[PDB]
Amino acid sequence: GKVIAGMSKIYGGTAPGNYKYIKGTSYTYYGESDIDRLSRWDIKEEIFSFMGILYPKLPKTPAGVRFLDDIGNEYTAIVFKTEQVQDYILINTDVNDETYQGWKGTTALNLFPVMDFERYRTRIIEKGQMELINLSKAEFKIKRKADFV
Amino acid sequence: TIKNFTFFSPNSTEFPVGSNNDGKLYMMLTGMDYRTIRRKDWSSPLNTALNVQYTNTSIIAGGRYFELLNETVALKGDSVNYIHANIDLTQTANPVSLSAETANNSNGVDINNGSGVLKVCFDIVTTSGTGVTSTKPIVQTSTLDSISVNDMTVSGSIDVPVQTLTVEAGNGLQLQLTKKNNDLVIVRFFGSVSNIQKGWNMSGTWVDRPFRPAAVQSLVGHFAGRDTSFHIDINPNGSITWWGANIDKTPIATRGNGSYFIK
Amino acid sequence: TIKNFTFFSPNSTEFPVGSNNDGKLYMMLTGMDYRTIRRKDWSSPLNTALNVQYTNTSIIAGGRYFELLNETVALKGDSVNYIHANIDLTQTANPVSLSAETANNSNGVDINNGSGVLKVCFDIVTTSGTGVTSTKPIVQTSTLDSISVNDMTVSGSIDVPVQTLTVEAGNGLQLQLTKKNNDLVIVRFFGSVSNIQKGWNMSGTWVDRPFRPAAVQSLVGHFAGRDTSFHIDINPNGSITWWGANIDKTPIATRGNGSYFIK
Amino acid sequence: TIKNFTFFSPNSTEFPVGSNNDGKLYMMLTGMDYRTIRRKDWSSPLNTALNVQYTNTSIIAGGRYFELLNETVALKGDSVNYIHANIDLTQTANPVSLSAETANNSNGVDINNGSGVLKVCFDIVTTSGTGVTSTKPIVQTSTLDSISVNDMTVSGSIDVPVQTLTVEAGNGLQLQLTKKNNDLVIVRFFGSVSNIQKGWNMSGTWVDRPFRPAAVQSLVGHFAGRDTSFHIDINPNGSITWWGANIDKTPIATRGNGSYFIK
Repeated sequence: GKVIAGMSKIYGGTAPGNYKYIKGTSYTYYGESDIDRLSRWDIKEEIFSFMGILYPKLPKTPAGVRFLDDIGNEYTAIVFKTEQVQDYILINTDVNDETYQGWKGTTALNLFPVMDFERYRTRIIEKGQMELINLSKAEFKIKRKADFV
Repeated sequence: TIKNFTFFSPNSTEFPVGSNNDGKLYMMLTGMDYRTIRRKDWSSPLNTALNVQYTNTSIIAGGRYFELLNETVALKGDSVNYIHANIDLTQTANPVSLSAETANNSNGVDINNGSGVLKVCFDIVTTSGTGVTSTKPIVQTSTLDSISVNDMTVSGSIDVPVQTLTVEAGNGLQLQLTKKNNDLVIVRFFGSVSNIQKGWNMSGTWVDRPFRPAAVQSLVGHFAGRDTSFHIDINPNGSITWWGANIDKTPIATRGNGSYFIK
Repeated sequence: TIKNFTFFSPNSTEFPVGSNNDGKLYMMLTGMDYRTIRRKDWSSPLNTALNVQYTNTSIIAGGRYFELLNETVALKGDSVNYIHANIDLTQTANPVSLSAETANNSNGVDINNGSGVLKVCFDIVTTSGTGVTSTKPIVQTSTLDSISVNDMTVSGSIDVPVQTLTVEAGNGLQLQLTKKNNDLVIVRFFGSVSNIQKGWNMSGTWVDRPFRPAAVQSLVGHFAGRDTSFHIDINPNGSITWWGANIDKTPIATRGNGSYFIK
Repeated sequence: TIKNFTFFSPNSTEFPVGSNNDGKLYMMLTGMDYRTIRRKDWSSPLNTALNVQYTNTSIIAGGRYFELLNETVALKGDSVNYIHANIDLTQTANPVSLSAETANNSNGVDINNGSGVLKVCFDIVTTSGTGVTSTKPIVQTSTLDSISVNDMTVSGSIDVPVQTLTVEAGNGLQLQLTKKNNDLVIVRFFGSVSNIQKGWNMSGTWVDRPFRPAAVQSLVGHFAGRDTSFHIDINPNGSITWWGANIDKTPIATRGNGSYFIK
């Protein structure tokens, strides 16, 4: 948020600065140092399957996605611990043709046995947010059901 | 790069202080981490059925101050509910949300420096089928480096560094030392002493350097099932000097407790 | 309803912080209630006749910070003057005033949540008929829940919990146990022992659970007016075993101090 | 004059709060002086040869908050460097600057009230010819008046006030008393007692008032080189009453340790 004289917490004007306690206008914090760290993959309605293209950061460190509910608790997580940095991990949660494959160059590797089976509790994603574990970039395509249209 | 905050801004644009910057500041002042809170009930919370209403309760979680004004939270029947303060900075309209949970799901997420949702338990509500039975609040941890205090009042207990050592003095003597706060030591006598004279040193092992006192401590003991006693001299160099009656080949059981100061 | 204070305002209007909200925030950090203060004399106050001039003193009362810069308080002669900081928020232009009173009239009024004048004593100034004879500051109380600290320097005294127990051990033996910090116990022997044998359990009351040690403790005692001694074992189950010589019908006085650790 | 700060300005001019005014407040809340700091490493500082880069370290020096974000400090080859935080308020653009010095040059200059540059050490860096060997941070002192706490955990040591006394009880008996925290006293027996009967008060000096107990303390001692024992009753009036066997003209060496509580 923008910095305003009298409204924001700053020691301005006459030395050695001054911030006044008013009623309603008083002092409101401008923002946060390094606000670029905050990112939210918002989930507003219940989704049933997805096709994510995950680009990993560090090798040998579990890389993938984790899902949190409305109270900040993890319910499921698709995460993989590979030996080398994959160019991308192509994941499809579709039941009919489930795919968990890693790509390096022109070579396709099945990443299913390397995956953490304990964290992946459900496929059904609930209302909340999604976090990126050891990922530099991610591209998601979400498919959500409607009974009558 | 140095980011200054509690300083004068000439053109009223110089040192803008953010909520995370003040958040980090407030944490360091009280001495708290992302796993503990600062909670105060200005007015006692009301319990109606399987619900708990916080009439007026202020909470400082992760250095962020917020007030609960008549905020009611639903509870689970016949269960131990762990009330959590949930902070999500991405939810710019309403960052703080409350939740009654099955277990203490405190994460300790660094919201001020990094991303994520911070969860921290502050109250433990025990319920029945109808309403609330008992309420126990979470402890407020004050992590500090050094204290220069005049007076102190403790309602519970103080945990001091405890060190234990078992020295086989010799001639049939065993000493069980228990050093607390690196000062007070209570020595327990064990075994059965045989073949020793008055004023003579002990044949076996010597007392280790951390358990050695500043001056020669005369520790009194007793012979089990008798009306005769003894005393040993633990010299500052670690040596143990016998000062009881002369003991012949027959071994007599030695028991007793003797306390001394190191400093 | 939840009120959010230490959070960013996207349109610079969402989260305004009031003086009472910061007052409550500052109290919770330092661990102060409405019956104490935070006080610092940056420069020494000056006494002139029956007056005290606070040259440069900072005070925090009810989480509210204010400075006393060349502020003189008139005193009563040949009296003990209790100097109070009085906060009345309805007095918009001058909310703080100082008074010299005949008694400590601290009222603990919650000025951040409700109405009323907060009165808090911070100094005690004793006078003669002509001027100040002595000054004593009021103690600054830091109320905390739990402390994890490396080292501490105490100039006064630490008050730890104390529990006492009198045990009629049997055979005429009496133990008076004093436990401090729920750990260190000093046993004082009383009474007179008769009709007991070595290795035999004493015929009376066992030691109560809060005084029972983790391991067997041998405590040396002495027979009054004699050159003879005994010892007893306080077993972890609470039972007491006699380890002196066998005693006949005639009672012998038992005295002495013995120490042990419960933990 | 009274300068009010945590209050309202209805005309938006009445009570303005500056950097020094808040700086003084923060110091009082945490209990720090101009010689100590509040430091927290959110991410460990990197060491590249004779240089130290502070990735993310927040510091509160003289009540003034600042963050070090990837700030590198130049180091001296094969020397014990002292990293100082230098605050010069005259430098409106850059008040805080860092320096690695030969010795600890903490000045403790009052910047919030008076003029000057505040220098304070926070980290000690031991280096070799190539790079950093070891790092030790300066202790964060928390000066407090009184603490009302529930539970405490000490990793180092508590320094309680110690008092020594050497009272010549008489008849040839010497006592070495050591009182810590005005409660626990360990009496050390010395000398050689002669010409005394059972239940008779000892001829020499009486126990001083700060060492006198609340009740009569029975303390057991031992005769060096023998299997005979004794006990002395230290009554609340300071009088030492002998309670061993009747001793003639020949003096026998008395040694032993006895613990008792005053309170």
